[PDB]
Amino acid sequence: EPGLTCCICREGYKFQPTKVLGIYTFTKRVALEELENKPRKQQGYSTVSHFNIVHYDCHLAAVREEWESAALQNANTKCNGLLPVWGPHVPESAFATCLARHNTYLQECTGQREPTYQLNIHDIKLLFLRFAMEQSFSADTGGGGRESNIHLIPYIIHTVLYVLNTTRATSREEKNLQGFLEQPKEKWVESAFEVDGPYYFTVLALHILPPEQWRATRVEILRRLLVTSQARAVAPGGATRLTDKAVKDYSAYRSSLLFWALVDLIYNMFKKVPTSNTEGGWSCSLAEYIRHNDMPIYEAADKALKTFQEEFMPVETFSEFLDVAGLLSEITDPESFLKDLLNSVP
Ligand SMILES: [Zn+2]
Repeated sequence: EPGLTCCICREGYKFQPTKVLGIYTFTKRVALEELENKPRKQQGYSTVSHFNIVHYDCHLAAVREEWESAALQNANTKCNGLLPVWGPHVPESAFATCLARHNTYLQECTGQREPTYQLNIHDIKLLFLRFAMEQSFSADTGGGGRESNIHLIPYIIHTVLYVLNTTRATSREEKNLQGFLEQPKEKWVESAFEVDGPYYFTVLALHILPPEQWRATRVEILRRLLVTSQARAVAPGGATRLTDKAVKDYSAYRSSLLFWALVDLIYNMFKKVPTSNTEGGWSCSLAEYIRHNDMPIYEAADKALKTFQEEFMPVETFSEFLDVAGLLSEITDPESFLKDLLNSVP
């Protein structure tokens, strides 16, 4: 079996083309936005994974839901969910059933009302932020790292895309995203402390903008992340104006730039993905690509993590970031770009 295989029965799509495969996950309730300027922060959830894979049928048979039992097939690391993937010959009714099962798993471990695609987008955002903040992937589960969790990312994306496409919500979110991009500069500092802020809308863009539109938008996203980092560094308690517009130590911007880098690297994984199909645009064509390309995606994710770890993480200055990011032909002088951008904010 060249592709994803169930660790219980050792079979995948070659011998079981219609059996749903799933990824063991561990999810916990967290604040959506730690910088939210409110004593009661809006709650969501953050998922991690060791990227251990089982059939939904095989897991449910061994249960005879009991996650103490499942941990033994999960390399002795904690799990409380089973994120389904949608194989090319798996019937949609079987996938949808297992996705409903996973949403029940998510409710039971997060005290959530209902897992929405918006909360799943925040989940991806929080996962990206764990890469970018160099926070532990294994402290709660006992095992897992950047390697296992980079491989989870395409499959959480697919669950967002599946719901976006089945409920016909993409065009609405395209308008929401354009609304964010059209916010005047007098709004940027406030957006830095909102739940649905630049980090959220960047992850939303990955789900609905094709690679060329990301190319035409990524520098403006970079501006939004740089201003967001400035406001959060100088006024962690919240602000509406940028009182301190002076360039700070690179630590002020480091995590936001790693966040940008990870998004850019995932777009690079999907660089040649068809941009429309019979059913819709990017949100549809990317979902179809993910269903059919487990192994090419596995290869591209390892390469993306290699670039992230070997090139972006050692970056120490904004000029070095632009070099590694391949942005120097679009941003001539890093020093002037950052200084002028921050001074431009009210
Ligand atoms: Zn199996």
